[PDB]
Amino acid sequence: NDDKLYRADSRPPDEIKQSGGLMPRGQSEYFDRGTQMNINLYDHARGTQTGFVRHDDGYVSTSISLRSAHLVGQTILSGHSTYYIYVIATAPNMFNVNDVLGAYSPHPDEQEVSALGGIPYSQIYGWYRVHFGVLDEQLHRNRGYRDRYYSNLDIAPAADGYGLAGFPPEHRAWREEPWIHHAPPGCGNAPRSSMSNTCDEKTQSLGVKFLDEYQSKVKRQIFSGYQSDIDTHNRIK
Amino acid sequence: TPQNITDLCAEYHNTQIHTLNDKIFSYTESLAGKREMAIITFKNGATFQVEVPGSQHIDSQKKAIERMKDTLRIAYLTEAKVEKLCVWNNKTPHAIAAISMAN
Amino acid sequence: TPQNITDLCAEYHNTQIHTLNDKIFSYTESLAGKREMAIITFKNGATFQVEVPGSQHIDSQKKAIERMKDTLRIAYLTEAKVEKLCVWNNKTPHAIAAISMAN
Amino acid sequence: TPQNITDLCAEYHNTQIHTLNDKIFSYTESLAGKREMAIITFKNGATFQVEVPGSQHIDSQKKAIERMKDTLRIAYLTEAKVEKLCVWNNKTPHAIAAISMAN
Amino acid sequence: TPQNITDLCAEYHNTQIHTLNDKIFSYTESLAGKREMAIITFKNGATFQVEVPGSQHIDSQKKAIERMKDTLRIAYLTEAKVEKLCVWNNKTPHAIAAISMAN
Amino acid sequence: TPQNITDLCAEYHNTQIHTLNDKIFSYTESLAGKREMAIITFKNGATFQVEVPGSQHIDSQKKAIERMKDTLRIAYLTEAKVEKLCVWNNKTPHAIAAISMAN
Ligand SMILES: OC[C@H]1O[C@@H](O)[C@H](O)[C@@H](O)[C@H]1O
Ligand SMILES: OC[C@H]1O[C@@H](O)[C@H](O)[C@@H](O)[C@H]1O
Ligand SMILES: OC[C@H]1O[C@@H](O)[C@H](O)[C@@H](O)[C@H]1O
Ligand SMILES: OC[C@H]1O[C@@H](O)[C@H](O)[C@@H](O)[C@H]1O
Ligand SMILES: OC[C@H]1O[C@@H](O)[C@H](O)[C@@H](O)[C@H]1O
Ligand SMILES: OC[C@H]1O[C@@H](O)[C@H](O)[C@@H](O)[C@H]1O
Ligand code: NA
Ligand code: NA
Repeated sequence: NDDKLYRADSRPPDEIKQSGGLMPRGQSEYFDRGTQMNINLYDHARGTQTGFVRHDDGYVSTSISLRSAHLVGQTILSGHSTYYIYVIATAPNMFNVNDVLGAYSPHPDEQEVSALGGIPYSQIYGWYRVHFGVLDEQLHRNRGYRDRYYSNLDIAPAADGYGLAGFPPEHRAWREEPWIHHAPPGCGNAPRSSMSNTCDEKTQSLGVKFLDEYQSKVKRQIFSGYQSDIDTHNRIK
Repeated sequence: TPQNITDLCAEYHNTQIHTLNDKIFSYTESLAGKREMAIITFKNGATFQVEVPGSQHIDSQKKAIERMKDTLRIAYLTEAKVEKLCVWNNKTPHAIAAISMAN
Repeated sequence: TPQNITDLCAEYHNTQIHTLNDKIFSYTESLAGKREMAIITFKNGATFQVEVPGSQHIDSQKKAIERMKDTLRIAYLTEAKVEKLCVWNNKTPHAIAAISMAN
Repeated sequence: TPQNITDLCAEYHNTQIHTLNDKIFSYTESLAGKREMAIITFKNGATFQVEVPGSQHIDSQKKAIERMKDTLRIAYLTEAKVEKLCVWNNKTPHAIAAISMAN
Repeated sequence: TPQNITDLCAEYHNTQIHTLNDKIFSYTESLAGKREMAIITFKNGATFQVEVPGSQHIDSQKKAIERMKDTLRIAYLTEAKVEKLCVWNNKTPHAIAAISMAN
Repeated sequence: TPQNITDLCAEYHNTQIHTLNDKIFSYTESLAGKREMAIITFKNGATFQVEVPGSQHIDSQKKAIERMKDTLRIAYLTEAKVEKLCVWNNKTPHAIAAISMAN
């Protein structure tokens, strides 16, 4: 559906465009491989929100309303005389943190939805300028956005997120439902969970695979658009 | 002069409208001799061709056949929703005469 | 030599500007004989054609007609905002002479 | 008239289907004289060519060869999953006759 | 043989370089007779044309004019940063001879 | 028949391979008379041309030159990683004969 998410951010639109979207900490451009960064949802969600809205450990966090994100912006981005609230389409690169982390979601209060790999430019509907706390209610539409594509998508089911949850191996989550049935190798009661680092590795590789497959979908939509000008008749006469 | 695909389709003998309101499920393309054509399917199983250029086409159609094959390829790849096809139904599979995309 | 679409439009009899400032709602394409054309609509219901090549076109227009059909297809698929159309208004639907797109 | 690539492939001597269900790993393109061709590989090591136009091609194939090289380039860049290739297996590497892509 | 647009521009009388380092703000395209041309603008107000094919063009330029109009359209739509234009400055608006794009 | 760009390149005396494994940094395109050509650079400073069509090209190369210019434009815009170029090294800048792309 055409549900939107929202994120206060200090990085302006020109930088977003150069980076090809809203990037996790450490990532320069969206179409970088996942091996660049640590991809771990548990780690992402535990991060302190001091200076920036959570974007560590391979995910970028969003709020579920304009009001939520503005409020968060006034808490966190107190200090920037201008920041922006990015309006963001729902798509299956996006996980509901509280559903996936469940009873172990460290900030259940904040009802955060987080994007694995960051948010590609095409998935950004637009942005509001915030000058000295004052939202300007004139939205700037992003010409890179594709309404027909993203309106057809929703966030990921929690079931798609359990295996990527990213608890350390010794954590009791891997030994309880629902996660036990989605546990990576080496996590939970798989032999040598405490000694092996097999858990944290499979977590990483399952994360990188997910981003790979998702990057393929983005490329296919955007870069097909870019090639829809081709006329074969010109060249064959 | 027709203002939509339905009006256009009604001008021709042996044509029909299919309403699909869905993206193309599969795209096939051939350069084999005498079979230089395209085939598309929808998930409901409906199957359509762009005909091999032949003596049933006038010269002005030749460029448009090539255009249509372009359109279908890129429609497939962008997962564009096809609204309606106008097809000649005296061919198997049905031969595309026009396409409309919305939504 | 015109520096914008409005100045261009004013050089021709039987033309007018439509200001749309919107993406194309629907794109239609035909390879049927004598109807090798394209039709676009906007959500407000406005409807436009690229004319079938004919004797009202000089030779240099033929390539530009093909280009325009390309432009509209890719405009539709990228959801590009169209600013203005210059159209001949002695045709139904109105026939595109020029398009402008702006940030 | 075939309704899918498998039926199409079966109409020709010296052809076979490869089922890949994978994106193209590499795309190569040449304008060197007598080697105006394209080569693609998949990660499993399979390698395919679009043949240099030659006397084994009829005139109607010439445009389709050009189209196929377009299709492979775009497929490569969009990371589209290729379902099946129909190839002539009396060439090394195997020569593409048809391609199919499916959701 | 020039290795960049600046060196290329210097080979021609009545040319100059504009450095823009910005995306195209507007793209206009016309198929009206005797005005089969393109116009682009930048946000700073600078305005450029691709000339109507004419007797000042040699035959080898004809294909390149068509290519240039393609390039500008796709540059506009992808919001690609244009680095420099080489233009003839004995035309109004200035006529594009070459374009360069860089990150 | 070569199965990769390296084998292809080795069939010609005046050619060599460059290994770049990088996206194109800049793309330049010209319609100026006698310089209807394209130039690309990489961030390491390497510079390559697609030659102006000339009498050193056979007829089958003409279409491939046009294809190559297409490929480079779209490669630039999609930031596709170029693996290797095969180039003629009796020109300055070196003239592209083939390109290979893999991630
Ligand atoms: O000329 C053959 C075709 O080549 C494409 O790359 C271009 O974008 C089209 O507009 C058409 O010109
Ligand atoms: O123009 C193409 C059409 O030509 C008709 O004469 C024929 O009956 C149709 O089946 C279709 O082939
Ligand atoms: O150049 C195309 C135009 O030609 C005119 O003569 C005609 O009155 C217009 O309706 C349009 O067809
Ligand atoms: O149409 C082209 C085909 O022609 C066949 O005769 C040949 O066996 C194939 O290798 C392929 O070249
Ligand atoms: O070839 C294109 C150029 O041709 C020249 O003769 C003319 O002075 C320029 O203004 C431009 O038209
Ligand atoms: O086929 C193209 C090549 O032709 C050769 O004769 C020449 O040495 C090269 O510079 C290149 O132009
Ligand atoms: Na959505
Ligand atoms: Na060599």
